[PDB]
Amino acid sequence: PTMLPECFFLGADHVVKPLGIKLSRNIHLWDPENSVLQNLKDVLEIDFPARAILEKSDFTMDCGICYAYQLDGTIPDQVCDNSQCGQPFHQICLYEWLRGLLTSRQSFNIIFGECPYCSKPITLKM
Amino acid sequence: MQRASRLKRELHMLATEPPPGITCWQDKDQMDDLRAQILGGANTPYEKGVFKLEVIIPERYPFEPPQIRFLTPIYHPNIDSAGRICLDVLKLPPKGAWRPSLNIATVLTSIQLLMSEPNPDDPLMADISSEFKYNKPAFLKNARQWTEKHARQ
Amino acid sequence: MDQKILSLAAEKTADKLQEFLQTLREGDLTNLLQNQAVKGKVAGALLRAIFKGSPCSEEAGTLRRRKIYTCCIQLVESGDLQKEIVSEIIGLLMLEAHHFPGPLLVELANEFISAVREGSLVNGKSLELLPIILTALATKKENLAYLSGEECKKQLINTLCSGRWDQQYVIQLTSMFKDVPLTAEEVEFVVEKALSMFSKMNLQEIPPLVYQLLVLSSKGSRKSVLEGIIAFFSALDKQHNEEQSPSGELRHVEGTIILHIVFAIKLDYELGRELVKHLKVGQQGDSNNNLSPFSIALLLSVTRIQRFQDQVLDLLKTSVVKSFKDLQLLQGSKFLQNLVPHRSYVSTMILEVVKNSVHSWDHVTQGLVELGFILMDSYGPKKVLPSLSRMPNQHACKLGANILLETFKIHEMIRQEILEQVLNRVVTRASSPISHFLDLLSNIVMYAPLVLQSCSSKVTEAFDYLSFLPLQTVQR
Amino acid sequence: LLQSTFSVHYLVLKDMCSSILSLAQSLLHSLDQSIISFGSLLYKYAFKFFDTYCQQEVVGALVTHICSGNEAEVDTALDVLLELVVLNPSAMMMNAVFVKGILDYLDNISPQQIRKLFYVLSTLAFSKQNEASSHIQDDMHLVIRKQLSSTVFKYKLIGIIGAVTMAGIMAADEQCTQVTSLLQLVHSCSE
Ligand SMILES: [Zn+2]
Ligand SMILES: [Zn+2]
Repeated sequence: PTMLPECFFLGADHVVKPLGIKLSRNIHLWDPENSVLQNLKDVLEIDFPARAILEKSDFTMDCGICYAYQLDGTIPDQVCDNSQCGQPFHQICLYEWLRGLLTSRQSFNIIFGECPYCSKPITLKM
Repeated sequence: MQRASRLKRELHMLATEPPPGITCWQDKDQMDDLRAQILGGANTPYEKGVFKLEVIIPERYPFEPPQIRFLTPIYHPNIDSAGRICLDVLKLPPKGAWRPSLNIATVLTSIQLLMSEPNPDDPLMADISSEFKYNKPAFLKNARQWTEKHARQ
Repeated sequence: MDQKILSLAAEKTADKLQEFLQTLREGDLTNLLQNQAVKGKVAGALLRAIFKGSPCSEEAGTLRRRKIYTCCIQLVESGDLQKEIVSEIIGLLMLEAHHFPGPLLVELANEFISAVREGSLVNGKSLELLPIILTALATKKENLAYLSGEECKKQLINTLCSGRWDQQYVIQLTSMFKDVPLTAEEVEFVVEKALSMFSKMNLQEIPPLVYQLLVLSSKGSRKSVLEGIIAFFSALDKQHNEEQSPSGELRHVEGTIILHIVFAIKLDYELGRELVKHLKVGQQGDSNNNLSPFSIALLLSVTRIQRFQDQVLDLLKTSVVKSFKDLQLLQGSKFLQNLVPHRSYVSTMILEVVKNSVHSWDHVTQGLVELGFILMDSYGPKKVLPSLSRMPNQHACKLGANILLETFKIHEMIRQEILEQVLNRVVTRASSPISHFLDLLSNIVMYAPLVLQSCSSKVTEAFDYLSFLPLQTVQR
Repeated sequence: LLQSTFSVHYLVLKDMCSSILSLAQSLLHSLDQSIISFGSLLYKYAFKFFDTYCQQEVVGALVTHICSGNEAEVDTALDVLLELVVLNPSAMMMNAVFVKGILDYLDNISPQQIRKLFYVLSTLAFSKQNEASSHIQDDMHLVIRKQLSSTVFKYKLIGIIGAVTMAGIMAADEQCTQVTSLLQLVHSCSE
């Protein structure tokens, strides 16, 4: 368990880039004599939030398509690569939207096209 | 089910903080359908008119715009005799402007702004549009008499 | 007043309708305005009735037809009617526009020119009439004097295209000339004006303009259209680089220009040859300043055409050797450094493509890879298993690696296709020197090994050949 | 052989989709109707059994075949299009867009081919649920109008055939107004 796990990030394309970079540069400082948290904190050079529940209780952290948290297991995961929107979505809902648009074109497991709220390029990898 | 989560918040939002001059409830006659009432804007001939609209949510809402028609009749350039509304937000793009970013309340706010600022560029009633464009007083009289005849009690 | 015209049209022609046409004379305008106010099908009925009642054998009717043409042309745009009656009006006018002499249609086209220059054409749906008029002038073998009707069409279109176009109605003008039987010079003038226009437009109004230009280009003018779109986008990139000394806008534009040039090259196996001929650097020995960050993007999207794959890749390869010969000669030599302005080198441009690649260029990356493994495979070392056989191979190869590392940072789906191909050239050969490839592989993995735990099986299935490999290979 | 190949072992082959299609172009370009029927079957099972990207690549390939074209190829491609729309219109519907852009290259196609081509587009257009995408409907009315609006008998026929064929398709009360107006325009043009 103390050995490194299979690890990856959801979030904003502009937010997640540096985390991947920092993980790659620090992963050699992974050590199975510490704890999981005690290694992640000093690898990723950050602390965690302990349940930011009270402040952002009803901030609208939902799909912004169906407006739900918890769509049949699904969590808002896919976001906008934009400072002004940052709007989370679901896989299912954002596919069903983007599949329709005349703007959208599909590569192998990728769909390009416009964020519903701000109309900026957003990418979905199934 | 995306329909369900959307209708849930919006119905609660439209019960507690609807746009001023706008009400919308789950209709008692048609409990799948919704009843909207848009109150006559001041500084327009539609003043002292509450117009009933029927709001049917299509099954693929929010990918599909709501279905909105005036049940209480209105004399308007961009609203026909049957209550049908010419507005881009009520159509799917590329022609229309619908997206799930918007809601029942934003489009009813757009309809409230349309009653205040009729579009002579997109007329359903071309007679009424020519009258609005060239003969403001005749249009204002007819629209105000129309308010008085059907939207009064 | 309308029902009598229906009843005079019911039985017979040129007896009652002509005789009613010499009664009023004053106001067909008000008639058609109240007609569109009441019902459009009644207006269609009257239009059929008037146009049969005013034949073009007689000369009184032609001028009623002219005045109803000016009326319906202005009302179809300025008068906001319903869509169906608009289409029926324009279908009708389009239809009866054959039966004429030359000069009446010439003055109708002069009305169009004089409207479209200054007159804010409120919608622009009347321009659907425009081609049919020019069609009649192409076929009117009644000789004019000012000449043939087609020469009047030449004069009118030259006056139209040389004259100013409004920003919002260059799209409509171009999609319309899609149908006119144009020669070379004509279609050259259409696209000359349309290219002139790009700069005084929103960027988001370039893609569809380029689309209609190219489906039009199939008549005469391909070199011109492409040289134009290359020119314009190259200048944008230079502006953006000097201002950095709108990114995600410019890139999302260039990346849908390229799709549009690609569809056309599938539909036209010649568009490509003119492109290539325009862009081949190795014309004799000479580096061209046609080549650019967009100019190359395009080619690397072309590499996915089976027919061009080869020819394009081999160009780039040969251009890149050429790059390095030029730069080496300069750097060894101050005499040339005094004279020549430091031009960007193909190496640097490709790497800038590679930075720009990130967004939406799924179509470009599959060409990059083909390219880089061609650089390494061709110019890997051999004579030990000097400047000339070494450095522009070293720099070729070492371009290769830089590309494919840089790509492997950002295109997370062509991992296991770099990786698996590296290893594919690693394992079996062990006879050709592969030093460069393991050097690559070291940098690749080192950078993010966590990114090979997304493609891991491809290594562990290459460990099964470790028994058969020479010792330095294995240890290294 | 090809039938049982792609019906049982799709799960192998799903990977190696790309290659199949760089094959399928090579089958149609030759003569020998049995070769060209084999190329058809590649395209058919390719859109039938793979994913959307492949499905999208299928239609795109068919588009190239029609448009760039010579007679055999064209004919084959249209036959396949008809099969694909009757099989899965819904999948085909989102690739309707390249199908519309065919109309920009009607210069190459013979009138028989034209009947099937407008047939395809209209059969796609008048799905009851994708009146939402009446886009193609309006654009096809446009090109009909322009062809009818011609001295040249060669264009007149195209418009005529397209128009009449559309009318038959929409004919399984506003629809009746369209068809009547349509056919009345044809009569006037033809008179
Ligand atoms: Zn956004
Ligand atoms: Zn959702």
